[PDB]
Amino acid sequence: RFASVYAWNRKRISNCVADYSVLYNSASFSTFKCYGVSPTKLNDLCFTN
Amino acid sequence: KVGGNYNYLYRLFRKSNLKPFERDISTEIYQAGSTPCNGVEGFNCYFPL
Repeated sequence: RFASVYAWNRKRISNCVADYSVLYNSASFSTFKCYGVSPTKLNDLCFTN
Repeated sequence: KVGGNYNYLYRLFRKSNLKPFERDISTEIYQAGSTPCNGVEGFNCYFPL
């Protein structure tokens, strides 16, 4: 079950190593916009939280 | 013009950056995922212009 958009869920992702290529290389997503960040270099960048 | 002067376009995606004074008018779909694009978008690919 996902959230109702009026009550949109939030989860903190932290203290971990990502691989956004697992997401972006998948064909099932119909839309994958990014703002201030590029979906490829997203996998080279790193974040506080 | 009202509704948009779609006479003008730019390349939104490319697999790699241009060399100085290079030009690329190709319409081949840009690839984001595992497979070749086979002439369609969303299937691992998106249109670059």
